[PDB]
Amino acid sequence: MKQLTILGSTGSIGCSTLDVVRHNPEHFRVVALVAGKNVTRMVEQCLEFSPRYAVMDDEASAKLLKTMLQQQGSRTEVLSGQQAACDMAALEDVDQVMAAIVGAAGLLPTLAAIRAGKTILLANKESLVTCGRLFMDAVKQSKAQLLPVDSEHNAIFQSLPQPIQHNLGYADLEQNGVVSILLTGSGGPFRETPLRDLATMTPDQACRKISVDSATMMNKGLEYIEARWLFNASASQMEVLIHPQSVIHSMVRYQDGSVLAQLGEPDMRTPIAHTMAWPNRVNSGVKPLDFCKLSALTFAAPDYDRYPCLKLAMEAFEQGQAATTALNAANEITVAAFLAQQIRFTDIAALNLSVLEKMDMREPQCVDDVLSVDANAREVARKEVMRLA
Amino acid sequence: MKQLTILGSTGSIGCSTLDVVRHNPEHFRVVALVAGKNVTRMVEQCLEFSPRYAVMDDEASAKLLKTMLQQQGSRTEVLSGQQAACDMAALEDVDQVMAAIVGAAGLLPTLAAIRAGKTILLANKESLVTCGRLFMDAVKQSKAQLLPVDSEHNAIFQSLPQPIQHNLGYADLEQNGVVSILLTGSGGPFRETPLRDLATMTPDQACRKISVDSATMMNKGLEYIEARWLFNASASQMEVLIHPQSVIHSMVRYQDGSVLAQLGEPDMRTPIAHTMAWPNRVNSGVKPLDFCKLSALTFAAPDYDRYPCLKLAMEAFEQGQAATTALNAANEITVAAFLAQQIRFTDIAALNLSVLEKMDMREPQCVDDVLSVDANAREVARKEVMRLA
Ligand SMILES: [Mn+2]
Ligand SMILES: [Mn+2]
Repeated sequence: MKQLTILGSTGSIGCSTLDVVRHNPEHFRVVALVAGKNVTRMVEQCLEFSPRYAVMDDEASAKLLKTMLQQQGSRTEVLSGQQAACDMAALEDVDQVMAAIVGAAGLLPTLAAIRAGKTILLANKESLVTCGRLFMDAVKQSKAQLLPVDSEHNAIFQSLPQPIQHNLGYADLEQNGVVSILLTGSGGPFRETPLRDLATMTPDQACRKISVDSATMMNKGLEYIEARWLFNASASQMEVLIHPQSVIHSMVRYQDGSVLAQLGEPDMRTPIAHTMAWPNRVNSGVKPLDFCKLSALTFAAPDYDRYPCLKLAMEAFEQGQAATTALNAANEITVAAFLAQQIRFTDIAALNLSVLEKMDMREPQCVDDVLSVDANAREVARKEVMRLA
Repeated sequence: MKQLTILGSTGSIGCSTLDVVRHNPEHFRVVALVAGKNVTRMVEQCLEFSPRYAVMDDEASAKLLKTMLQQQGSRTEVLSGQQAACDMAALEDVDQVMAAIVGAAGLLPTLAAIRAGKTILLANKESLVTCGRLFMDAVKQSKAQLLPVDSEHNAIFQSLPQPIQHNLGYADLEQNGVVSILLTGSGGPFRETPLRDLATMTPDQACRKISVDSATMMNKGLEYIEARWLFNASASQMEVLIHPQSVIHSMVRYQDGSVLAQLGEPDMRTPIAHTMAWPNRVNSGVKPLDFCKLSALTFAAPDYDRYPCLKLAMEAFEQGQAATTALNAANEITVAAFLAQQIRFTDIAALNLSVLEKMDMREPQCVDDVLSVDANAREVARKEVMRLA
């Protein structure tokens, strides 16, 4: 009987996790739920799974949740604040922790789950994109089990040998027969748009932030960053492949020539159910892949002239966690700028390149150093967007 | 330092296994070589890998090999006969055994390796196609590690969970989260020939015996049989899929929706090296799969009106090892008949159905009962071919 804490339960990934707890009530039990300010959705979840705790961002949303829960007569105890979230991640009798809180908001709660040697269902990029160095040593020390929930990394994790699966981050690839890790991605919506035509792309031609990040492949680039930390891979042990149909979620290359892959439906309940049930399985409620109703599967090399954000993220990794924390930062600014129509689609990659260029800095050293480089690059971007409007 | 005995060393699978030992002389050592009557190739191998023993079919071939090896001054001790082979498979200090002898000739030497609790790199169909029940029980008792070497089964083995990998044949699929096993096959050369047109197919239109079994998919059917025994799967836990490109060698479906597959080049040195290095890896010398230079990947259900030998084999499994031993038997006769031009391509399927129909019998119970059913069906088939010429 696995007992868990879900960080960011009202979100997309949260509801899917609860849908897995819902279908396998025999193996899992929610002990604590942590959400943002969505009091409304939280009441429903607290009333169905009835955790011991519920945490909200502020006391305004907390007092209101206490009230609405009070009505329904729910024993669930309401708290709030980031510290309440960190306490929930470190709860004594809690086994797994869905680190689904995204942004800088999720760094300390995830980190506290880690330091407490919990089984971490890593469901956020900020963790390894900004504090990769810091987070991976924290895991080594507490021997906490990281299990990536994101489609691609989960795929790569299922396709890796068991000794690498139990010592995640601190396992040698080459030593275990792994030649490299094949990180795959759709290539985005403008995969086939002639280069000289990308400048004239609009927010409607890319239907939000995740959709633009897919079109520029900043998303893949950010996943190159995490994969490296997560799988202790070098730049030569990484491959980025364009697989438009996305049935294969990612693969792993071996010494003897074999290539192991994970395939399935886009449904997130699969990778989530995998990490939750690990080293076993449960039903997520996801549809069996119907290999008859599929599009032909194709692959191709990524053209860096078409995806500069990918090359930038790869070079940025080499430059240090200071550079990758700024890449993530500048990109949220620029993507949003392009989305509001202040800059051309092609300016996202070009302004990201600028922010990184027009910015010297020193490697972080704690969640705070990272938070500072973020707000710093956000400022160099917020200002660079203006030099264009 | 793994030490092995290769049964059928001069054959195709034998040379590749020796090529794997040749590139990884640090992990492997040949202790004994067993070949048919190809004295010529054996001398070369005995001279390169200098085993402690070399065995040949007859004394004629053996006295000749003692002479030629005598010339080159090889300390390799030459023996002969089947008993010698069984003794080579059971050698005390031998760790792995490449059961590469095919036909009835390889049933006892493989069985001897098993009874001795050795790690068996299974490289022959007869083993599980005829004596599935007997062999798997022998494994249970001896606790011998079966490692399939054939492309498809190896693929399915690499895609199964570790607890099923270490208890091969006596593991519960469903208990470990396995929904089913996806056995894939090209679909053969006449995959696209309109049905009413298959009767007029010629031996030159299917370029030998393996090529015809591919065209009729009696090969895939035979692989359905072995798979069931090898992975302890029920018919509902089996799926046969036409994958024309054959990059994916086979897959395994899981409870959460995940599908794990093994891809690579058609080279046999890959599965051979996987089983040899297991649970680790080694270089086989095989080319890394170039996902850029591939053909789009497609899949489809098999049409039983197009491949009756597949349905027959699936039905024959239900009918007992007496029926599968007869199917394998009768098909060697019909394929060869078709190959000599005594019958039409479509007659292989029909005469295989007949031999099985016009033949009642009782389940085997030892290697001999099987040899008997084999010889019995060969006679019902050898005679059925005549009723057409
Ligand atoms: Mn992803
Ligand atoms: Mn095969």
